Amino acid sequence: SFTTPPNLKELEQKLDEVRKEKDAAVQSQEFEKAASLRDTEQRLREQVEDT
Amino acid sequence: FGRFTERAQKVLALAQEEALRLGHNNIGTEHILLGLVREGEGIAAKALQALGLGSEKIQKEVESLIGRGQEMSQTIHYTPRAKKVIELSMDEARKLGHSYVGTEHILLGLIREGEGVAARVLNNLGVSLNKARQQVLQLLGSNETGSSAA
Amino acid sequence: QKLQFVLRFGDFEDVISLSKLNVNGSKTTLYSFENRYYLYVDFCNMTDEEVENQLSILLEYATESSISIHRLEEYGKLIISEHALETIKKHFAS
Amino acid sequence: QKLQFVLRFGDFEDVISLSKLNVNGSKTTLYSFENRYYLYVDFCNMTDEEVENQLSILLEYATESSISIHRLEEYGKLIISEHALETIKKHFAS
Repeated sequence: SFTTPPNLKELEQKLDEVRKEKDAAVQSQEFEKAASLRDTEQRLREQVEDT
Repeated sequence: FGRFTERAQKVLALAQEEALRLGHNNIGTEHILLGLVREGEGIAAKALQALGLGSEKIQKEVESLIGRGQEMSQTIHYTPRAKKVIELSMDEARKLGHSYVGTEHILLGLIREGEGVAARVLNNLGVSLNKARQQVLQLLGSNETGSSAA
Repeated sequence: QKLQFVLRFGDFEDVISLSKLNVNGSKTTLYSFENRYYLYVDFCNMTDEEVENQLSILLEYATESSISIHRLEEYGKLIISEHALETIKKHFAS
Repeated sequence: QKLQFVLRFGDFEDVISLSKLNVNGSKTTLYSFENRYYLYVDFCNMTDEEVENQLSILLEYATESSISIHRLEEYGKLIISEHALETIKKHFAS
């Protein structure tokens, strides 16, 4: 049944790539360039868990 | 050598700067010392500057050595003194919890090397060798990083 | 007692959660140091009771860093320059 | 503080490197011991502060020999008596 719920392991992979972009962006500032990357991150995050 | 933070490597190369600039053909520990205080905001640099030894104070003594100098600076490399001091910093960084060794350890390394060129420079400019290492020590350690709690 | 405190935040997602909360007259500077983000709140002035107060909320998402502030400031990396709480909400929301 | 010090050199080329500067105020005699050249600077006409000064330079190219001074003076081998430093530059560099 749960042989990966919707295969949203792929989701998690994205959420990582984000973290990086996001992360590195917050360090440079890259204000809105961290902001939107963050938003893309937590967007992903919840998306994983629901599926 | 072979591992080192910028700050360490930087004080060391700054010695070479002193090689030609003071003409010390091969750069002793005095130039390493100068290196520490001449990078300003290195923990070593800062330390010497606390004790009152600015770039000036050190360099004045240093200039009283070869003093600009054999600017040809035959074998613009380290000396056995300076290479030892560098090695000592490595041990002074093992000691202080820095794997890639920083400025601080090099000032500590000078102290270690208390008959060295730095050391004698410092004993002419007053400043006791252990008060100098003191100042550096008290700006290192007491950390918890890679974590936020447990 | 201290009136400027040095706080450690865990993973960045903790900081997002945090970002949606407080500043309260605190210029504040956010360092990155061994993967974790430190947030240095520097209350211009508060009284000790008041600073411990404000500092509570922050420290719901942070813990109080044992890393002396000049240690962070040197071998860390800037994330946000001295308006960090205010800024992180931008820079971690919308 | 003694006005006379004994410093040790590695490869001869290290001694040579020193030789290319300073022998003023230092009568100096150069000994041979385990392929290292020990160099005895004997500051004549100096004060303690002045010796700590001078001695810096010497030990910039050397390290400070741990040899007891009557041991050096005895069981060494002169390479240069006289003003050793003046002499090493002649006898090794040209």
